[PDB]
Amino acid sequence: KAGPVQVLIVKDDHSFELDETALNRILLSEAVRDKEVVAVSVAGAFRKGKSFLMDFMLRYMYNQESVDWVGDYNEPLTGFSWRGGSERETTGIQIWSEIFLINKPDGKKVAVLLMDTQGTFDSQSTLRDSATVFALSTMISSIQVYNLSQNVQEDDLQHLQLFTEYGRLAMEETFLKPFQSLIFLVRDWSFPYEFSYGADGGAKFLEKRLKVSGNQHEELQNVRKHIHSCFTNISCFLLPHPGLKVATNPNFDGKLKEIDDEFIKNLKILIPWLLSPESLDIKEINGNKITCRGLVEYFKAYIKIYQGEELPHPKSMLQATAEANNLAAVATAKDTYNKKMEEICGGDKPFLAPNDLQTKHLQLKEESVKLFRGVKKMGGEEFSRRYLQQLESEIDELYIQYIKHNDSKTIFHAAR
Amino acid sequence: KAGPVQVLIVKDDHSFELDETALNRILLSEAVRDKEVVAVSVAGAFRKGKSFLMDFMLRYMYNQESVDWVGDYNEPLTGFSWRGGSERETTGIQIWSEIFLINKPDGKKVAVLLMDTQGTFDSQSTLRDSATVFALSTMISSIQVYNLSQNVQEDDLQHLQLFTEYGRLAMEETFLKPFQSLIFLVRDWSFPYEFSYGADGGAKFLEKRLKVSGNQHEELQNVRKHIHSCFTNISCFLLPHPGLKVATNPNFDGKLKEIDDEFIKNLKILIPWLLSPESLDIKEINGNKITCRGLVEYFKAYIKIYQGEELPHPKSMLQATAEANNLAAVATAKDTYNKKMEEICGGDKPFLAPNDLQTKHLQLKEESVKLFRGVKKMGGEEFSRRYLQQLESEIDELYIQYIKHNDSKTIFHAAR
Ligand SMILES: Nc1nc2c(ncn2[C@@H]2O[C@H](COP(=O)(O)OP(=O)(O)NP(=O)(O)O)[C@@H](O)[C@H]2O)c(=O)[nH]1
Ligand SMILES: Nc1nc2c(ncn2[C@@H]2O[C@H](COP(=O)(O)OP(=O)(O)NP(=O)(O)O)[C@@H](O)[C@H]2O)c(=O)[nH]1
Ligand SMILES: [Mg+2]
Ligand SMILES: [Mg+2]
Repeated sequence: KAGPVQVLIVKDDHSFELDETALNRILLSEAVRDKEVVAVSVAGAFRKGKSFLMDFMLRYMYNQESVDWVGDYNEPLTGFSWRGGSERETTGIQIWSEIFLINKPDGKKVAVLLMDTQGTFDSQSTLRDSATVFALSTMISSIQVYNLSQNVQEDDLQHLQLFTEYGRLAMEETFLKPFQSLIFLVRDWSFPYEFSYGADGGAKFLEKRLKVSGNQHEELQNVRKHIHSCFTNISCFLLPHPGLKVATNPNFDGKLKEIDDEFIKNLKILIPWLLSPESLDIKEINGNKITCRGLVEYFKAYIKIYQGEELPHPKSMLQATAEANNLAAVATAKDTYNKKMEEICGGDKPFLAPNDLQTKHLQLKEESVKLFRGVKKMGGEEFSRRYLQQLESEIDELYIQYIKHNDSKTIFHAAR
Repeated sequence: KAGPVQVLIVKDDHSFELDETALNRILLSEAVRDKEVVAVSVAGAFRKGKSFLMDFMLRYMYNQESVDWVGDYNEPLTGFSWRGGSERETTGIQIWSEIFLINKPDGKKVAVLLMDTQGTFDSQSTLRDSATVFALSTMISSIQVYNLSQNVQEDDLQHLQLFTEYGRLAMEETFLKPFQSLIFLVRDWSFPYEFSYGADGGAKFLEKRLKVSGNQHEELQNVRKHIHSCFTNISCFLLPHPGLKVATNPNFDGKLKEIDDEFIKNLKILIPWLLSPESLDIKEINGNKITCRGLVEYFKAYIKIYQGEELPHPKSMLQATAEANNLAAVATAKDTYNKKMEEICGGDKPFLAPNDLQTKHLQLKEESVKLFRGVKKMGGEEFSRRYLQQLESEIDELYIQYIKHNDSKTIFHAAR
């Protein structure tokens, strides 16, 4: 039987494991190992219908030849596990056990892999957990459907920038863009009168939101430039709300009869738009098309980097900004102390009596501390505590180095 | 005639102006100026129905004595300006021109003020813009309604942490908690079968979601502790979806007949739950009750700080993390160079011929530069560049100080 397979597992201690046995069983089988691969992923915030969408992609993948691939209207939606409720469902990364072999309009036979991912910003996950899942799914997929609710907000762009930057760090250097197709899929688009449901309205909507212009503030420009530089092809699809039954009914199990017809109409456009043979983007790494065996080799290698400690840790705004503020303030403070001591006992300055040098040092040290205490920082004195002690500990070291210099110039005259 | 008044203006260059004349005209009037004040605010992501909600608060405020204050089912919703479309409507902060005078059950007559705010994360706003509006509405309000769509995600908690932290920085030091009542208002709650609509289901949902435990990762703990430490009273209300007409219909103008009965039923509970006489939290700053007169003074004082450059700038995850990584790497790299030069030309060391010292310095500088280059940082080499040049420029300054120490020990012997 075909089924979902857990491939990347996120542990309770926030570490990550790759099930290589399971991965090899699927992608290294003789029928597919040497086929060029198309990898489709859906990712984004938790509880927003990723698995559900992905299960409709499955119906299409199996029954694409039929005009009614969308399914019997009384049949439940199965595959990757999905359900209602406010608690996250999908964890780590899972792939469908059956790799699809599809013929492209070029006579080419390709392997199609489907990837479902753990939602970002659930309440048991560190930012590192979420970033790793998102990054890994982006580096591996050739088509990434970035799933969003109702609108494309500035915080959505910021997250994407962060998560994709985390992906870039783990990759070999290239002048080419790191990734290929990105789709901003907007669920519950509420304004068809302004931008139509689907790809055309979506495209117009996205071009307005990702626009970079001369008078746009750099912070706004930069997050946008980052996204443009990452992906070869960027598109947007606006999907209508599927109706409150889909949203609210604890008994709903996916029967098309319970889904609003305008949603079904746009869904039938969306899936082939993603996944028809003419649309299947072959995975390229470093500008080279990759086979299923090669994809397994990049997957192992990338995971290894995220399991290690070479990468910087992803951090929240408060945490990262607090660190930045403190580090910068320690540097100014120390550097102020250091310039001033140079005027007292630099190499071109005379011997100073050690009692007087200690008095000037205490003066100068204190000025640097008061200087540091006085700079406002995220998040206040509490967070600063360990940095202030570092500042003092580091100034004392400089002072010790100055003492040695001063002592090498010592003058003593015997006198009654 | 009562109406909305623009009180805080955000300019196109991202600066802030207070309309004091307008503020004084409203809050310094002889009837209200000396009355203890209750300030109600709504804040959160743009396009989520903040103003719409507030206009229902206005209906309750005018008609609280009637059981049917919610209105005639054909009456359009007016007051603060609201509409559909994906582009933000409300900018800055506006207050209702009419201050409501209400008698509390203890016989006190208090003044009630309403605040509508510019939504966060729109595509024309810097993070500082958003942070400033949210912070200011929180510092001024005694009741802050934190408006969320569908769920409370880890990113929502993070935004709230940052924004409230930005507010604390502008405030006087105190052992008391900086703020009073916070309401997590969840719009379009989809799981009444799990947690009931309203305050009781919200309270249970929020206690699960804001819970701090021993085995929870510090990052999850810290965002929670911060929120507990900021607010005196924290509550949650789960609100049903108002129906797709309200969400989707460009002609909808607020008539209750077009709004789902379950939403209306719950709306009728929510507003008095927020704003009934027994519920009206009198504004306290530093543990002291504030009059309308006093509030205007704090509003002016806080604004000055946000107009200045005393505060740290709010930054995105990538911007702050990139800076932290770079600052930290420059300090290690410089510190490595510095220790090594100490073994060569500290005060306890012999004279070294300047040609040889230069050779040692170049060796050492290069080692520190590689050390810096080898550390992976967000986001890569481009961003690291201004820092690397600073690193080289700062090492050269150190070298210049060492040259002087060394020259002070010079040995020259004349010999044929
Ligand atoms: N409002 C809305 N709800 C949807 C939509 N599609 C699916 N849902 C509902 O979303 C709920 C969760 O779906 P699911 O696919 O499990 O979401 P997920 O993104 O995979 N969740 P997780 O990140 O926890 O795996 C279900 O009750 C489903 O009916 C949509 O377009 N809009
Ligand atoms: N889904 C949903 N839509 C709602 C709800 N309440 C109001 N709306 C719709 O949301 C839209 C925006 O309402 P509005 O009050 O202007 O929102 P806002 O949060 O003040 N927006 P802004 O930040 O741009 O000023 C309107 O079309 C309104 O009908 C709700 O609970 N759920
Ligand atoms: Mg899922
Ligand atoms: Mg508004």
